[PDB]
Amino acid sequence: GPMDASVEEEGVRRALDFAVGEYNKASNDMYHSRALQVVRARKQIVAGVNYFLDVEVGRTTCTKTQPNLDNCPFHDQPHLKRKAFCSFQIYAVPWQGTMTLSKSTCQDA
Amino acid sequence: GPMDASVEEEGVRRALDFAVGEYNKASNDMYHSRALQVVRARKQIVAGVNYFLDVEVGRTTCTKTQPNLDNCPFHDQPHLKRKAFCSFQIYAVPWQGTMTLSKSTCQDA
Repeated sequence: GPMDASVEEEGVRRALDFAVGEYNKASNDMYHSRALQVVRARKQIVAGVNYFLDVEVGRTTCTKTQPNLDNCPFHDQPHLKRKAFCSFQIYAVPWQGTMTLSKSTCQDA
Repeated sequence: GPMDASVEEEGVRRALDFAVGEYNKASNDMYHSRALQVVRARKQIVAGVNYFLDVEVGRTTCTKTQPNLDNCPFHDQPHLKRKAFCSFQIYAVPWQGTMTLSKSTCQDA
């Protein structure tokens, strides 16, 4: 994984100032806090794949608690059916075999 | 930016099943929802740099609302001083000039 990097390095210093900026902004403290000591600084290049999916999604008549969900019929009754257009952004790191849902938003159709 | 990708492609299908999985888990709905139609599927390789910073952070006597904060003296009074060891993880995409704080946790020292 990650490897040691000098704090003198512009990237490491920029990231430190930034993190301490965010820590400060998120705090409920009226006092400014700042670094006493940097105990360790490491860094790692990462590549990944973003998928950007525009998908219409529809409500089915199966409950989440039952078998064979992936070709289950959509509701057709007046106040039961629901359809939305969703935008999903998925960040995959394939050597790791992981996926994260970075972004998710829908509008009723 | 991103480029069109067939839904037949194992990566695109895996990401779709995953997103719809998450959408379902996050919902308050007892019914299963599923894709009616995939309107678009695009994908983009991204590289970035994670910085992993272990930093002791100390409370200063300046307020957030005043000048010259970065060599301001630490509190020394009994119930005013505070010190913590923090772990920050910063995700940088340097062509874009952005940084995000992916992870942030501290323990009082």
